[PDB]
Amino acid sequence: ENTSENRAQVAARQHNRKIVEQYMHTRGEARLKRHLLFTEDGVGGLWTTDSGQPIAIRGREKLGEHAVWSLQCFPDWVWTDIQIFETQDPNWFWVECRGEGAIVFPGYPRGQYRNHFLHSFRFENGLIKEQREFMNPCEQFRSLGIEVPEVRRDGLPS
Amino acid sequence: NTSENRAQVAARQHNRKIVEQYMHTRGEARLKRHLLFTEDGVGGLWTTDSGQPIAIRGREKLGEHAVWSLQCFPDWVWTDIQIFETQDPNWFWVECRGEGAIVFPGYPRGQYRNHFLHSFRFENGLIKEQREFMNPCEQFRSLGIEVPEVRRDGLPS
Repeated sequence: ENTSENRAQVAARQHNRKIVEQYMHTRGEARLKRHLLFTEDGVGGLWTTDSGQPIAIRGREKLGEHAVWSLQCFPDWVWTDIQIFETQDPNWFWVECRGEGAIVFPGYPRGQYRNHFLHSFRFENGLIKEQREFMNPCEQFRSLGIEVPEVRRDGLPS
Repeated sequence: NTSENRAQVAARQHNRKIVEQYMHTRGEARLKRHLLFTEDGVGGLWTTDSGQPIAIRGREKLGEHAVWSLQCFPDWVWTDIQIFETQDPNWFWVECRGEGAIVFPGYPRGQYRNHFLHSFRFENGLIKEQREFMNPCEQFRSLGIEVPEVRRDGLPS
């Protein structure tokens, strides 16, 4: 149906998609202003940690501060193989991608970090209300030199 | 309102009920979930401690792995299930929780819970590729395996 309501959905989804595109392509010193893509009360961060709790960063200004820390610890980070998934909610997207770059955490030797990521992006009046990142924390351990725990899986078919 | 788009919309709806069936499969019904796949279908775990997938290739082999899964995870349930349709009528994502007893050889019995993202891609209305993404640290915990802590020194507050 070509109705004004349907057209409103399409328009919302198209604008929001451009914002997801911009986020995923933000690199270098532009990472210091990525927080401007969020609502004032917007939340961002890592949902897959070794603690099992999320590292959630609440609010535009707090997001800006993390950006400084991010840029120092992942100095040359790039996202690649970016695939964007629109959903039946014009305000909710998923992204599947890669990421790679040097990792520089105090306490560990400088390393090369690669991982596989899923990102969730929820929108409200055209800005990001909630971003969440899902990766394999084991691949981060490897990059930092931290021995990875191994699970034996006996009897698993082959 | 073309017949192509009517095709897509049908395909998408058909596929969605297969995703729903998969997510609601519990108990002894787990022994026939492999029936929802193409004969060449792949399923498995994409977030492992090795950094490579434990993929199970083929409808036959999937059926055989269900016997092992039913022994390892005897009372497993998915909950808080949110299905996401996409622009591709043959690609769905699901966010959910999962929990149950975990009963692996050589580890003490535990209670395992995790947050999951699932990817389902379809072909001729069956599942051609299923992939599961979770946090392996929570499986370590359930098995009594020590999980190391990453220190994040300058991380602000």
